[PDB]
Amino acid sequence: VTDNAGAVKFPQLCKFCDVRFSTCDNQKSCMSNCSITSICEKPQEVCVAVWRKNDENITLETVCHDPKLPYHDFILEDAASPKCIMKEKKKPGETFFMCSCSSDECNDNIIFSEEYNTSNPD
Repeated sequence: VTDNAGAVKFPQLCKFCDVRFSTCDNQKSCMSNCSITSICEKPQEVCVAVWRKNDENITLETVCHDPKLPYHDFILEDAASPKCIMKEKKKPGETFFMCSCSSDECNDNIIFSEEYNTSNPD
């Protein structure tokens, strides 16, 4: 089975759970629990994911968006990356994590180590 409808006449596909609770605690390869695949409304739009711990609650929101528009008063530009490369973001009063990629199913698994901790730290 393939993830493409045919040659390449379809828009980008991605996970779209909207606001959902999550148990992603430490960084380094986390995971989302929704399994809902949705197609991006436009080819220019990418896959943006955000994990936020509010005191005693963790939540991950996932939705397609255009990398040319700012988000939360910030300019989005890590979407060109095929996989999550942005490493956590400091929100005043909150720990907001930034992450945007342009690959089909890219929000089901989040990457917070590039080489998946290949360094093998002790």
